[PDB]
Amino acid sequence: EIRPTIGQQMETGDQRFGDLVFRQLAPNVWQHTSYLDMPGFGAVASNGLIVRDGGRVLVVDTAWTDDQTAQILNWIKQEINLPVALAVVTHAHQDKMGGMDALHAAGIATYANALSNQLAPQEGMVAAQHSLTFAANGWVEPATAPNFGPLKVFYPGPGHTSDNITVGIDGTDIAFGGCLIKDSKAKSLGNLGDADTEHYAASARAFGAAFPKASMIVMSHSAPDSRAAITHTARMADKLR
Ligand SMILES: Cc1onc(-c2ccccc2)c1C(=O)N[C@H](C(=O)O)[C@@H]1N[C@@H](C(=O)O)C(C)(C)S1
Ligand SMILES: [Zn+2]
Ligand SMILES: [Zn+2]
Repeated sequence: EIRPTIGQQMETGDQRFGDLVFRQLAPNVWQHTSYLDMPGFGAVASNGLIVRDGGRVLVVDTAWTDDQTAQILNWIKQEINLPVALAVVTHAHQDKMGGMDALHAAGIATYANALSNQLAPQEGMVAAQHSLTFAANGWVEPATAPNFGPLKVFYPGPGHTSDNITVGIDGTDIAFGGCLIKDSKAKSLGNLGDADTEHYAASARAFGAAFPKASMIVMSHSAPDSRAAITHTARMADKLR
């Protein structure tokens, strides 16, 4: 088993599949986890989501690489055997967007914040094929998110990056904070190299307010947590200003 240097460990409830780990969170929601082996440091886990919506599946975030992302698609084919309608990626960094080419080879429509698509080439990423735009209060413009089923996309403001977005899963008590939110026991806010240290706290809190009844908070580098992950992230971010 994979014991990452950074990221949650495997526990009861986890399925190893290839180089990845999958965990069912709800009857129709699974967390995908993939690992980047960094030289001299060991594996860094990154999480995203798989959502069944009737006869189709929706994905939030790629794995770190194209091969890992193809493995996600193979797990979905094995375990669910329904087509992937679209994927939403939550900002233009490798943990979230490093597998875009596997999605595109598979014929899956991809969506990202317009700003993530504008940044991606500068980051050595491939842009998603469609751009999401957002209102002044952070809610996605619904015409840019056609047929998203239960995915409710919200741009909370700059934080981990200027383009980070978040996704609520309607019909469940789950919301996904991506790299913006760290868990309730975290000692750090992770990589702040692209962060907006003035606005981070307010953006973390805005994500909480967008999904006020979400009780299970999913994030990129820890196991799903309570709402304390939001409040503790904001308290850590208050110290950056
Ligand atoms: C590693 C890693 O190695 N190379 C890239 C990369 C490639 C192209 C563009 C940008 C980065 C990368 C990456 O994606 N790093 C992310 C980042 O910087 O935010 C990861 N999220 C952090 C967080 O959530 O705090 C983290 C400390 C877990 S690291
Ligand atoms: Zn990032
Ligand atoms: Zn990250």
